[PDB]
Amino acid sequence: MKKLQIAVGIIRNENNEIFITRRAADAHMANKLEFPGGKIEMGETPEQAVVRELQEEVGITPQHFSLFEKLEYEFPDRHITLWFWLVERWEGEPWGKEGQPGEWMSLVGLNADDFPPANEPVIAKLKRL
Ligand SMILES: Nc1nc2c([nH]c(=O)n2[C@H]2C[C@H](O)[C@@H](COP(=O)(O)OP(=O)(O)OP(=O)(O)O)O2)c(=O)[nH]1
Ligand SMILES: OC[C@H]1O[C@@](CO)(O[C@H]2O[C@H](CO)[C@@H](O)[C@H](O)[C@H]2O)[C@@H](O)[C@@H]1O
Ligand SMILES: [Mn+2]
Ligand SMILES: [Mn+2]
Ligand SMILES: [Mn+2]
Repeated sequence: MKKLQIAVGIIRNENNEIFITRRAADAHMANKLEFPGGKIEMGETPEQAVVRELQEEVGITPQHFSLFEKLEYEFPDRHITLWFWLVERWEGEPWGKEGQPGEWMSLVGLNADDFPPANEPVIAKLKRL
């Protein structure tokens, strides 16, 4: 099956809220809440991918970020490796730059059922910060 490397950014403000977008109805993991991110392209690193993806999707440049979690998940029709970067400093103000819904969500109120199942251990670990 398809095998993908995905870089996503956990965008956390000083009020313990995370900037979360909602995936399109015709996408893989349609209508799910998500950390902004996307496919790591040939010739770019995981760190470069999370910067580019957040610039494209929500209009911020992450800086001084860290790898929060790396995990693999087997979906029904594809295998993905997810790189979860914790982003606590950035240039810009995140918004729905690609026309997608985005909003700040309290960390304590996140419901892992709203996200792709691959995010389950990450959402749990975030709540223990
Ligand atoms: N962006 C994102 N994707 C996730 C998360 N959890 C998770 O399992 N995924 C999966 C869903 C997709 O199968 C894949 C993400 O790919 P994507 O749809 O963001 O790819 P992309 O932005 O590069 O796509 P495109 O705009 O180039 O069309 O990883 C998450 O928190 N954020
Ligand atoms: O890989 C993340 C990890 O590396 C450190 C340095 O030890 O940060 C470096 O890499 C980050 C991601 O590219 C950069 O944002 C950062 O500026 C750079 O120092 C750690 O801070 C981080 O845990
Ligand atoms: Mn994208
Ligand atoms: Mn992409
Ligand atoms: Mn994406």
